[PDB]
Amino acid sequence: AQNPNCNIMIFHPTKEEFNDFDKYIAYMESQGAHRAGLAKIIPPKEWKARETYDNISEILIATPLQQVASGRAGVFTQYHKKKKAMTVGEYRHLANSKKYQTPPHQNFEDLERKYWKNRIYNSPIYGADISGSLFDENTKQWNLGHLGTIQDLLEKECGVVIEGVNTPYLYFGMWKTTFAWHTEDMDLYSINYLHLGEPKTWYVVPPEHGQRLERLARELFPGSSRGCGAFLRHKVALISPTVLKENGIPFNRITQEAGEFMVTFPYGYHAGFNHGFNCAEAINFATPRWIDYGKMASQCSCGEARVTFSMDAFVRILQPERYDLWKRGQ
Ligand SMILES: Cn1nn[nH+]c1CC(=O)N[NH3+]
Ligand code: NI
Ligand code: NI
Ligand SMILES: [Zn+2]
Repeated sequence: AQNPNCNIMIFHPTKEEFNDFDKYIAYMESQGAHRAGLAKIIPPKEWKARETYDNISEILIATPLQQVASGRAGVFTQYHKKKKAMTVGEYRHLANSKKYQTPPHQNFEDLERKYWKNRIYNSPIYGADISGSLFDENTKQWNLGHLGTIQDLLEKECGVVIEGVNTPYLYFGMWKTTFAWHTEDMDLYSINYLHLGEPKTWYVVPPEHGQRLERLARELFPGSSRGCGAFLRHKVALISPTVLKENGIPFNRITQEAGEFMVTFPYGYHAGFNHGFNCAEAINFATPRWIDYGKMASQCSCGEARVTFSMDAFVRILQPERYDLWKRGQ
């Protein structure tokens, strides 16, 4: 078996290898990459996502979200408070202000220490789930707006045509903005490209051990667990690496820098934080190997995690017994 310790693998495709997206994901899996839950892909030196980022300041962030924490430093939840609209240029200036800017630090380890020590005491603002793309139309390789759609994958694999679409999203981050522990909707894959700015640190549990994280989360967030059998789908819970280690949860960590892709694999729980002002683009995707994960994916039906109407068909087709109850959630 490849990659038995479930380490995060890093890939360096050549420009020839970067032509066929699906073929390369399959190659990474052949080497055991999915066992970690997460992989890093560094693009060939000849590739570029777009010519410059000099003209992105007028993009609007319609609903910036202030991420307010409750709990303790290593075990906390966050809720999102809506703020007034601001442009990307306005947001950048805010992220760089004295109130929000990254503190002085020695290296990524020292900043990680400061994140986990002090996160709960601040409420950073972030731009999320902004439909759009910053890839140039003429970037032909690994353009996140041009990948096979999940609908088309389901049709190709299972024979039925369904409604829905699958487009990318933009994320604007600042120091301490946080992504809570979760898997993707329907336990899909994700791909994430860090366009511009400061890094993003990631934490990931191997898919084979996801239920260990779930069990710990039910112990650490008992009221939430009583409220919903799939509360992690609410995307509000954080557990620090120190608490994970104390509890024996297998995980790994890695820092993504601008110009790098990260791929999350089905049922790979992940969480993380931004080092400073940055912009990422992400989209969910499927492969044939996903179908079995989508059939088994847990669902939130308490109401709290509402999602894409594109997800309706996936539940309807892959999980017909659950459909009725889930549809009520939405
Ligand atoms: C969103 N996003 N963009 N880059 N990284 C992320 C975090 C994530 O949860 N991806 N699935
Ligand atoms: Ni396009
Ligand atoms: Ni994710
Ligand atoms: Zn729920």
